[PDB]
Amino acid sequence: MFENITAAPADPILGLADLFRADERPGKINLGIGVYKDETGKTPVLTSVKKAEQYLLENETTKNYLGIDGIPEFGRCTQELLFGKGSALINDKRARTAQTPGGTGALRVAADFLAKNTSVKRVWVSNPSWPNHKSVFNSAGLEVREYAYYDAENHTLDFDALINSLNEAQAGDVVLFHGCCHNPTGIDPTLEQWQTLAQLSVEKGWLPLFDFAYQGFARGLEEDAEGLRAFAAMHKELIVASSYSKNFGLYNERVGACTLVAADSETVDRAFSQMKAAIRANYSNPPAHGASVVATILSNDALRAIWEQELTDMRQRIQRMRQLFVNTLQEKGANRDFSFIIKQNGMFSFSGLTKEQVLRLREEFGVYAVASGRVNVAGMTPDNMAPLCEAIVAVL
Amino acid sequence: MFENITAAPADPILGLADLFRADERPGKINLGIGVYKDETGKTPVLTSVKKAEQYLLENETTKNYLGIDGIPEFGRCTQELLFGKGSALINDKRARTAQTPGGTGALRVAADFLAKNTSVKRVWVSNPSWPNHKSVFNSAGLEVREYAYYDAENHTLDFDALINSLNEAQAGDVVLFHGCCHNPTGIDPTLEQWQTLAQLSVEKGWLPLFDFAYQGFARGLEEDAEGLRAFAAMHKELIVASSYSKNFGLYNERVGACTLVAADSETVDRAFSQMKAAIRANYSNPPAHGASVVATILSNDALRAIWEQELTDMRQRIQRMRQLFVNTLQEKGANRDFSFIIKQNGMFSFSGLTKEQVLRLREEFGVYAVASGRVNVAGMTPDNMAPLCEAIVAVL
Ligand SMILES: Cc1ncc(COP(=O)(O)O)c(CN[C@H](CCC(=O)O)C(=O)O)c1O
Ligand SMILES: Cc1ncc(COP(=O)(O)O)c(CN[C@H](CCC(=O)O)C(=O)O)c1O
Repeated sequence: MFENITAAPADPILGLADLFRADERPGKINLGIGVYKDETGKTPVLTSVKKAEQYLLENETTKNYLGIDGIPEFGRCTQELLFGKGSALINDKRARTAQTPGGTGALRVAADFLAKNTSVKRVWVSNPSWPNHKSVFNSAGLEVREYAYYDAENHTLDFDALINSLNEAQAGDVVLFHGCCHNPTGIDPTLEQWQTLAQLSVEKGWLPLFDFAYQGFARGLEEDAEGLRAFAAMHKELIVASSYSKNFGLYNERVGACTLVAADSETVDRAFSQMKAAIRANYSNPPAHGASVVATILSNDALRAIWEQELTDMRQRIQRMRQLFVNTLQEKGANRDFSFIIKQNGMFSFSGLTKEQVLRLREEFGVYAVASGRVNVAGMTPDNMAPLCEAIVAVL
Repeated sequence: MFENITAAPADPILGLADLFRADERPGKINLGIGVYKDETGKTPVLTSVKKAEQYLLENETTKNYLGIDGIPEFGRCTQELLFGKGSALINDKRARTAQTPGGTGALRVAADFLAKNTSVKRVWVSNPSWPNHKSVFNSAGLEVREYAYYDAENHTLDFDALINSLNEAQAGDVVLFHGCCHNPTGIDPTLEQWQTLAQLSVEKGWLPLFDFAYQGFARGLEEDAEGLRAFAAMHKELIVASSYSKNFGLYNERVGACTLVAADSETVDRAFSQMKAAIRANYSNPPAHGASVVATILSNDALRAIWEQELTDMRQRIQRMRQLFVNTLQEKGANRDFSFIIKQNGMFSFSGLTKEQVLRLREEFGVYAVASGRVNVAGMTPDNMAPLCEAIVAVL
């Protein structure tokens, strides 16, 4: 039976880590997967996290199953982070949050939930976008359409093309938005643009689905949440899939949340029971460790102050690297203007390189980037910056 | 869009956990969820586990993404436990193992893998079986069919009704088998019977899918895999979904594995690539903590030895309770013979109690059991034995 199975190609992002760990030429540089690295080129576990893990080691007395929707405090803390402490959505209890296995896990339960319990037939995702978005929704039988987003000429948001592109998005259709730090462009809407979209969304009757994987990597925790909060203030229903993989450096512990919002408590509770059913038929209940760490940190003011500082330091080093990247490109002889990089938010930067050039950097200079030209700025250091820029320049 | 979603019914097993936690009675007894309890009625963290966690805390340097199929050593360690160190399967590199979030997650990926890449349309599950089996398969789009298995009149396995039932299973169909400690009956086939079903399996042309969540709870690690091993020696292809929730007391860390077996190394690798695709579109990659604990214990002879001792102690305590349960029932004046209970394997026991009786135990006596009459013997202790048996006799 397994003979008739056709091999699947490598993941355009995770496949990368395999090739990288394979070639043996010295000096190779990895700018693929979206993981943070400090100035030494390592992805350390945060201090606040190590602290929380010791607390857990000392006070944990059982690994007994969590409820299908996870740790109660985890759910509460994520809603405050998303909508704000005094938020009306919370006070009126219009939101229920399920702890999931990473941001990916949250998108999948949201997809299963929609496919099996609603009349949703189509999901609109930005072009370009995180590659796995289409795979997740397709796995639930949902048709995925794309809408315009990036102005490849001006290196800005093509807002007119975006609006025009979504003209055919029907009422009942789901529209996917990146909370902040758009992957892979690094270009997010302004608050005014978010407000325009929120209004457009209600009038057309779209079901907004927010992918929030980098809260705090643009400007700050609250600031990065402005777009989402502009929608939540005007929408009856909406879904937000968030991830703690990045802002807590907990990649492999798989910590995420799928937050469901309905018109009133009675409706959200009813629909949430169906979401739990979807979870039960998938992985049953969520892994405790990562989520426990997070709930511990967000609940203790001492740890919370620590973590916030560590997050601030990560954001800052990334921005510092962005300026260093542009300066060194010039220094090494690039005639093309890369100033636009300084305007992009988050870990990534859409370089502009072509699939041909990205392939040259890899096989010829041992520099790894994703085939779409996306390069991970969080992976650049004062030590590989020069070799890196010299490679890019040689391929331009 | 969420206005007309009908509420879902509570899970027949996880739902009870909520009712129990809420129950105000101070004398309430929990025999519902399949969770182990020690002599004091607690679900402790194994000492082997606690030590492994201590190591991880002081030696883990990064939380970097853990590869789609998880920790390599983990995969290798689960293959030896399932097939034996010097297995031809392992030597001929015919097996590929993916670390998954629990046994349930392993079952879901297998289902997604089959529905998306093969011609498989129906899965055969024993009647009775774990209630969530049907839910996992229906969710992936597969239809679920039941085969006879239990002789309620003799509290024994109906080998003739079983084989007479699977006659309707066409070629290309999947048949679900419980490695050992069948849930909820506790009655497993003898090696002889395993030999038969195996040969019958290859002949009728079925794809065997084993659910292995209790390895070590029937007789021992090696002994409980006999049935599986008999199948592996004859089949070209097979799927095994295992769990470490129970034998490592790591329920909430979600530690399981999905193992694919094919005719040769070329075929399995090609097939495994699609399984990784199914995983990538579900939760992307597995949670490291739980899996890391198992890997470090199974890899360290000293820890390994401690763990096996603890597992032996859990198994024997359950057997002791099994015997005590039957002796106490008579002592309390049971109007029947529960001698068959001594012949059951694992954590459970199919009491024979009716749904009405089970409801009565909960409401009037605060004793919680599954509505199917399944009782968790591992949840019984020298302290709650008397109150418990008095409750059952009162409903008899
Ligand atoms: C927009 C976006 N959504 C969801 C996720 C999923 O997060 P989690 O790992 O919690 O499930 C990522 C991770 N960004 C990827 C990391 C590697 C990958 O999974 O491809 C990246 O853009 O490199 C992401 O950028
Ligand atoms: C046959 C069987 N398969 C799969 C599982 C899944 O285990 P994991 O938690 O690794 O995904 C269990 C757990 N036995 C259940 C535990 C509670 C539940 O999930 O219903 C039980 O029968 O009580 C099981 O008995």
